[PDB]
Amino acid sequence: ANWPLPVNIRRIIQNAQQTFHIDHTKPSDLTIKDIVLGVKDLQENLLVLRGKNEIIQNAQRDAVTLFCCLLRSRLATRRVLQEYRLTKQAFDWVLSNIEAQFLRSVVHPGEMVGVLAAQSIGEPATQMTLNTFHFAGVASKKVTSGVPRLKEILNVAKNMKTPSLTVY
Amino acid sequence: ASRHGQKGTIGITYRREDMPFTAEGIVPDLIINPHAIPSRMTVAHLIECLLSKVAALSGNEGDASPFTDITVEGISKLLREHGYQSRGFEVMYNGHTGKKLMAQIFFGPTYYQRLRHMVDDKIHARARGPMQVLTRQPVEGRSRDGGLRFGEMERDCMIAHGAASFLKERLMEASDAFRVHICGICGLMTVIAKLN
Amino acid sequence: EKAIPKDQRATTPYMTKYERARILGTRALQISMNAPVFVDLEGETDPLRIAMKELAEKKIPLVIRRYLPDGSFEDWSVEELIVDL
Amino acid sequence: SNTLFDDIFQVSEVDPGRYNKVCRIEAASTTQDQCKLTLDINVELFPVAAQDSLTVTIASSLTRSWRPPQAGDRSLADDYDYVMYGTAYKFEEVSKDLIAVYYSFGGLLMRLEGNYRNLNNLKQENAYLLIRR
Amino acid sequence: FDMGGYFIINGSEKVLIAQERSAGNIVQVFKKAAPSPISHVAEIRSALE
Amino acid sequence: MIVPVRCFSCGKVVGDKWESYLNLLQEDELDEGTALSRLGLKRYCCRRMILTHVDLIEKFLRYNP
Amino acid sequence: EEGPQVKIREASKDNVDFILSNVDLAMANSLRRVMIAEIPTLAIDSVEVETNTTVLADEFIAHRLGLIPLQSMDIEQLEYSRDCFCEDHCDKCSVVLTLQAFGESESTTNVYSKDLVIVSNLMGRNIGHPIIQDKEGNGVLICKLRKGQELKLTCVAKKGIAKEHAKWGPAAAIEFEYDPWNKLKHTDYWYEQDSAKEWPQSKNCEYEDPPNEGDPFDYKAQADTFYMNVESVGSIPVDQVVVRGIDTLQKKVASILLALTQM
Amino acid sequence: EGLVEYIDAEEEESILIAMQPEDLEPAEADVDPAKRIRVSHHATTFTHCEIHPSMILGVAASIIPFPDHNQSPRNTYQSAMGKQAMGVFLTNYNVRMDTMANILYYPQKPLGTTRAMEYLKFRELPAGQNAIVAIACYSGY
Amino acid sequence: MNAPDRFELFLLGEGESKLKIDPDTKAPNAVVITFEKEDHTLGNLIRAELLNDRKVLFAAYKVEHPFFARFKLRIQTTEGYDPKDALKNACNSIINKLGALKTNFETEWNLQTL
Amino acid sequence: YDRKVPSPTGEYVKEPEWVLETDGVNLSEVMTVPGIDPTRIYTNSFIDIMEVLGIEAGRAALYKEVYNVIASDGSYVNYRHMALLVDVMTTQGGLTSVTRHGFNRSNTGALMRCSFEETVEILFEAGASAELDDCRGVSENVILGQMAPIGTGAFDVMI
Amino acid sequence: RGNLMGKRVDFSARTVISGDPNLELDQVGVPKSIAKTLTYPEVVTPYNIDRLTQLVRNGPNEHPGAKYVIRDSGDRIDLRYSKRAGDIQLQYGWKVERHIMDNDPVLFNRQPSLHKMSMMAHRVKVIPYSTFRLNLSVTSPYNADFDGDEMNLHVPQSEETRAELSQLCAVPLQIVSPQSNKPCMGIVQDTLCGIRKLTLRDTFIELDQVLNMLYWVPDWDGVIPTPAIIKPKPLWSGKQILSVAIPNGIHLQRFDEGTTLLSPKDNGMLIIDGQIIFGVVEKKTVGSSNGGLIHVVTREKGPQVCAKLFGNIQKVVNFWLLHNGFSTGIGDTIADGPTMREITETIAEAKKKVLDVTKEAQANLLTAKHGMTLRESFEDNVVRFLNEARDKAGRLAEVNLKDLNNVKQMVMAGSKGSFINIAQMSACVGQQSVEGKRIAFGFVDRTLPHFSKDDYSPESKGFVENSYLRGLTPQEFFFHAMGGREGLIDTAVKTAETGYIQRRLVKALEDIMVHYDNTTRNSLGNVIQFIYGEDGMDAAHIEKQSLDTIGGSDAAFEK
Amino acid sequence: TLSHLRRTNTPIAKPRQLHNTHWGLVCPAETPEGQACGLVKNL
RNA sequence: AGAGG
DNA sequence: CGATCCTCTCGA
Ligand SMILES: [Mg+2]
Ligand SMILES: [Zn+2]
Ligand SMILES: [Zn+2]
Ligand SMILES: [Zn+2]
Repeated sequence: ANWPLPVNIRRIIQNAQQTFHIDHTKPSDLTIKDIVLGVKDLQENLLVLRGKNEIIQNAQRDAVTLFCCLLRSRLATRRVLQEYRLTKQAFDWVLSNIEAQFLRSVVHPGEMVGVLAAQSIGEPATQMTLNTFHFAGVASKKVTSGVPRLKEILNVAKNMKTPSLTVY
Repeated sequence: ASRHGQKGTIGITYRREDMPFTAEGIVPDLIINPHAIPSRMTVAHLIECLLSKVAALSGNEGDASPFTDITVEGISKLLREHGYQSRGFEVMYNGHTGKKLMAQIFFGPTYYQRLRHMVDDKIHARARGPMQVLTRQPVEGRSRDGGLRFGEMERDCMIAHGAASFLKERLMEASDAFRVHICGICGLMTVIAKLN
Repeated sequence: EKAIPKDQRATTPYMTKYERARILGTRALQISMNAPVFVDLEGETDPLRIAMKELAEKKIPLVIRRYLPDGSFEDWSVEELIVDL
Repeated sequence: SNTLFDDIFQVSEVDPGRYNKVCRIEAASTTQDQCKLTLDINVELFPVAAQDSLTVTIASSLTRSWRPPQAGDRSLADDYDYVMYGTAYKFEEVSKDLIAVYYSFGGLLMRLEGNYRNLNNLKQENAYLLIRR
Repeated sequence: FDMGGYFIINGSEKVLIAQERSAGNIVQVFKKAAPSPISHVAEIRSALE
Repeated sequence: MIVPVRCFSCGKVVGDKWESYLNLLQEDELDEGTALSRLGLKRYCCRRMILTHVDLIEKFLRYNP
Repeated sequence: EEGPQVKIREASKDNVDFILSNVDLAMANSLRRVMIAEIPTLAIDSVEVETNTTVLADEFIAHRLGLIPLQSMDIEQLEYSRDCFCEDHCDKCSVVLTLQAFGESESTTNVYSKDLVIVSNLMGRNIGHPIIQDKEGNGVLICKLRKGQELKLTCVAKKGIAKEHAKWGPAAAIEFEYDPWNKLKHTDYWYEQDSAKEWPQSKNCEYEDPPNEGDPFDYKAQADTFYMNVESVGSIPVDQVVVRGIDTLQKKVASILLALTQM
Repeated sequence: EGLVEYIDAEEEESILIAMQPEDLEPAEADVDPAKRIRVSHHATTFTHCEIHPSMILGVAASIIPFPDHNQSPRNTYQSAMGKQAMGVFLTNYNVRMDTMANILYYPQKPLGTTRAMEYLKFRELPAGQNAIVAIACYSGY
Repeated sequence: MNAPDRFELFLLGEGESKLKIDPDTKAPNAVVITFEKEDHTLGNLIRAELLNDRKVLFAAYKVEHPFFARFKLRIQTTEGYDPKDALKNACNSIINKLGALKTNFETEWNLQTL
Repeated sequence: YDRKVPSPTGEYVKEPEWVLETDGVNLSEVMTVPGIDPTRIYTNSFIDIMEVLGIEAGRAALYKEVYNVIASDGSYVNYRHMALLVDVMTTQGGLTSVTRHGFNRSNTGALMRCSFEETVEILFEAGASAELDDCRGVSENVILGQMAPIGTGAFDVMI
Repeated sequence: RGNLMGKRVDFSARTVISGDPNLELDQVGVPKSIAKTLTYPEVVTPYNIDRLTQLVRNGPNEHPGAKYVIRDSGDRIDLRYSKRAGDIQLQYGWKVERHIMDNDPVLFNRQPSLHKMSMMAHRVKVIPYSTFRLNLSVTSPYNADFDGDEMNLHVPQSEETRAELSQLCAVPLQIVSPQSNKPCMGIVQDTLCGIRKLTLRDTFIELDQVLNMLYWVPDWDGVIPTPAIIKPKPLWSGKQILSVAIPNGIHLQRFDEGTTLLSPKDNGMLIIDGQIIFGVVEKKTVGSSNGGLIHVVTREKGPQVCAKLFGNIQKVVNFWLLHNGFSTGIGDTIADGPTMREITETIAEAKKKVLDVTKEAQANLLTAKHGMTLRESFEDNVVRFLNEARDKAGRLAEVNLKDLNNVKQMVMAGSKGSFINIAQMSACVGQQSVEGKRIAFGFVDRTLPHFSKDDYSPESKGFVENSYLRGLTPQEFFFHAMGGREGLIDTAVKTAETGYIQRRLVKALEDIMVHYDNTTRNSLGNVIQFIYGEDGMDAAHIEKQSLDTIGGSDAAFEK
Repeated sequence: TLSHLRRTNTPIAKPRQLHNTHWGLVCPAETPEGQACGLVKNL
């Protein structure tokens, strides 16, 4: 279930709950048309790419596919009223906050990703301990682990040290 | 440094009044952190302390030799007869306020070493100075009044941040910077620069 | 040639951290080099803090020329770029 | 407001649980057949022995800086023994008509189960637990 | 308290650092890896005094 | 290298106690512990100043210069 | 006789064991603090070295000199040179000592604190005499000489408080203990099996009444009875350590009062 | 007299040594629990005996109090440490003309010593001071 | 080398005042007194005495950095009581308490023998 | 091997299975074997996966192993990072190593490559083949002491 | 590599670093000397003119001073030797190289500079004393401690160069690391230890301590929170006055184990509106944890707001702890009398299982499973029995260490220590390995010449039965020394290897950056990724969120 | 001084590791870290 | 190059 | 090709 995705939705719902002082004893002012069409109109505005052509619009659809599963799962008609007990005032704010946060969560053109990624692998590798295989609880699990293995990989070693084949 | 593979610099100096005191009036000459203990597992440090406290009190040398029969229980046995509680703890009061500490302190003598390498012998700063003969870059070493190195590894960090205009200045205005006359045909540095 | 039409552009309408940093810098440099200030510096005196005020008030007359890999460019004025970060 | 609850409770068990100043008490109502109570008490101040019967109440008055006691016109809803201040953090509907309340007195928690808590508690940072004899 | 064992070369005191080496005239056998055409080798580090 | 004046920790005048100590162990044949107690060095912080002292001066004095 | 009560248990030439009753913790502590570093005294602050042919370095000796205890009875009758209108030092602000010693015998010559001699106008003040507590009457052993060896120096002794340099303390350890039963629960005791068996009772248990297990903890109760022993280094007598202690605090408090008047 | 002899690693291959002289040759028929658990001598066909277990270390480790109560590398680190320390390196410093030399004002002999230190001198030419130390977290400095 | 002079702990700087009073912005009837060249010896003593006065609502002290010889005292009083005067009153009582101690210890000293 | 798989009810449940672990590789010959799942067969040798299942499958394996070395040491790194490295090695058609023989041989700049290894040899190979640098590389501008097209200089300022 | 990619630079400084609890997160304590040594070329404007002219007046030797005044025509005025250094009436356009003063942006670094977080912009705070002062909660990104470590400080000279630092490289901006989509800095050591302590349910504070604690928070509202206790003695909980450091609108929920909204164990976490409701604050909350207080405060209230948090958290905790203390005694390793017997019994039965497994092997009644040698089967089993024993004797210790146990206390807070440490010090050190196998026969048919030939026993092949408190025997000692040495060798080998590996990546991915269309491309303009990370999202803004439609029954999904 | 006078250098299968035979001949502890760890040993 | 952080 | 930097004395 748990996967890294932009915009913590749990927090926003909790924020609106506190900001608008939601009472679990009063009935909401939302229409089914409001929630359904609202969350629907929201995802059409969660932009990553902007291009008017097919390819870029498909790429955009593609980029947001997984995030929308969270949006849809969390902002479903049942959940919004049964669990959250959100009012229209509160819900409308949530949509703006989600979009605001999503557009904020996007990557900046000019961002030097290569250097980042390299240091992001490098620094953690520079903290690694015990060359004697960690996954080896028994001798029949003694496969190359740690820096020697990482070195094998990066060098694209034709002469692999512990070649194994896991067959299903 | 203590006699158990753990170095450290002085954090701060406190005068006697501020220092936590014992019900006798004894005060530390040094305060070490409880955290710089479990990760390293230096029990001999704690033991070398326990032995020294008992040693100073009795007025005898401490047998800290390795393959012996000296036990913590044995050292503790004596210390308890010598007035103090057997585990090296002592009730201490906060020097600022004079109020007892909720936690009892593991106090006592422990042989420490004055180590070579002292702040002032290392402090260095250079806002422009002597340049290298060949490279026209700052010189090496603090005694020569040299420059700190801004290596490739540091150039990476700046290229990660996206700070391009800093990276240029740190490599041009600071260190070497030269204005050469280039040929609009050759593309070489073979132009007779007859300025003025 | 080369350019791009004003109402035909896909780059973020939002100003990048890098566009902000470079703009704030370039302006603070002008301010420090005795250039006119296009906002009342009520209280203030730091050139960067002044450039920041001019930005929030949207009175910075500079245009970001955004480069595209093929060799094209989109011209976005500071006065139009969204500053959400 | 005024007192929002009043009931005499009977202690069933006393539990320190890794603590020396605090104690979680399990109390049951003397009147009601279903009204339960589970609360943390600073036993160092007020000792709560086994088989004790205590009068528990939740007031609202006797927001701004806390002024020290001072031997003046100062008169509190305290004629009691043990007084605390808390905050409502959850309200559990324990099926049918049974309601559960959740109050935190700066870490010292409280749980009261019943039915008639209708015009008694709200999701307010207001709570005053007064316990006597 | 000075122990000696050092030399004074142009006023500077030099210690000759003892050097580790594999002893000669010793007979030793070594198993050769796997890509090797020869399986085992018998070696002698023969030298005179 | 000569008996420090005053205890590093507390400051009790210890720069005088030495000669008396060295004679308490010689002529009096006493043990270090009782000898430290005889001189009034009650707290261990003081005790280590005298007990732990190595009087290297006697060795430097030996050189003619 | 009104307010803070004092009851001296033991008293000697350099020790005062008393019971400071009916006082706030801050008071007993601040007085303990002030007794450690704010009550002024005299100590060598400058050393002029004419001749040193000894095994010890000039500054090593100078350092030892600063530590040497000097009579500081009439110290309020002497000024801080910083307050004096004079070029450098004088007689109203400083005591000048001389020290000339030479290796007479083939036998090792010891340089004692008794060998320091006043070369300044004392003006009938009990000041600048090196404090000798040694039974043989030598005092602190400053240096040791062989034969060809000699030490000739002049040293100016100035006024100061320990806060500037430890050498300026009438100091020594100050014993301090309140509540020898932890009836206030001011410290949670560490143990293995039982605190009572593994923790030792301090002599002060004799005076106070034990807690009696069958009684609940006294909530509103506060610390007011303090067991103290003040040790004198010799520069000032014990009575004066505590008295001038009370005084310095009292003085620096009154300075804060007349500071409000000024603004 | 032939009560003692020199053994190299090659000859060591052929001998059976006892660690302690007494604790390695008694008889067989309650024990101190605080003491370390030592294995029974089992094999009793000795040719030699260790002069003193502690002699496996040298100059460096022979300065460490209780190294047998320390995590292996800590003992290796202290071995580098002592070399980077300072104190009376020789009595004749007053007389030598050395490029860089640091000498302790008031060197103290450790309150806790190794039997090996006697031969190492140490107690005679120290490198540290018997500081009263408190393990506590005060000002967070 | 970078170490300050040891007197800088009790000797007031060039154009430096022992007491600096500032109005507290966070709350009404409160003052932030800055004590120059003073420590816990004075801080704690005044603050503990302020707490003794019933008309005092708030009183706390903090030495923001050990390197420096400053100390900040914060006082809040009941309406109709200048917290400057609250300092005065508490600060005065301290002198009296000490005055009593001096004359009481002196009585005991002369009664003792050695 | 314990396998989390959805029950008939729908909820995920651990169904322990039998898996065979090898000491050698001949993938091409082992997948074409009866009574196995040829859709599931794994190898710690991503180089073979590349040769048997294609570049795209090689990428997935290359990562799975990179992730595993990081993960084994208890550590977590965000996907995008190693995803980039993995893609970088892959985007050439085959498996391009991060060695002086892998990436440093590709048709990039000249001053760009000499900055890593073989310094002079690279500058000498630029002698024979009349090489041209676009100077759109970090290293080139870094060498030339110019504001490189990095974050800050990734655009231009007008009036 | 030496003169072009890297080089020695001007306006740089180096010194031994030391932590400062009374310094702000983004602050750096610059010693006067260095501050006097380094300068900034400030142009003369009417806004600055008065302060600058006063700075020139102070000169090179007084701190808020300056050296060198650059006139029009670029002719310098050396202030330490100028005859008219006392004169100089500054004019507009002229440059004044002033000393590095308070609140200036500076690049602070620690090598090896392995990631951007090792090189960050700070606010200057000129201080007395010789060390480079810094907040403890900056220790981790930089990877420093204060056992002698030194750090490099570089100073920006251009107005635009100093913007790049404050706007991109500033310490608060770098809190949430893009590397692991979690915060890279948290509450450490004493603070991490003392927060846990203060925040215990049993912990209560009086009027006096509370007021000083509140006043210690700089951005404090000025209103005394109502005491949790209003009966004989108005008491406060640690939980309460710490919630003062926590800002408004902060919501935090955890749930650990026995967590039941009524939490008997005082575990998990509930923070509402920025006030603590239940649970003990520790590493999981106030550490560099993914879902902890910091990732929340940064994303919710702001980086500048979050940076200010550490300070407040530190000020209240540190003070409280300063007036509480906490040690580590040798007594803290001295585990129970009967508990030792159980630990000793564990080794006894462990040793018996080996003897039996040995006797079984020697009898040729051991039939090894497919793939592994009859002998290699024996080793595997023996090692396993001894490791089990060490772990068990260690667990026997832990489950006896009182709550008043100083070692246990750090482990509980997560400040320092772990189980193995407890196990080894107080119960049993355990088996020693080299090349992964146990202590090998270096001597023909033996490990040591104090043993007989062919001795496969635990003690002969390097099993340390004894704890560090009890002490190791001569054999145990040498064997541990053998194992210890291996570590030391493959630490030096790892630091050598990992270092090169880093450079290699850093060179291959160098020129890879997001363009003005979310295309991850090289310097030639070749697509690596059509969308960055596959979504075109920045790594820091991301966080693990449970996808509620993937799991559960089909019955639960519908409901 | 003494510890310098008793130093041993090994130039350039696995050396470094405290071999069994080193018992009583070379010190198990005294060796530098990194650079030439284990190659430089002490009697 | 060597000696050491 | 074989981590970074830092101080450093010394021939030739
Ligand atoms: Mg370090
Ligand atoms: Zn030309
Ligand atoms: Zn002492
Ligand atoms: Zn005068």
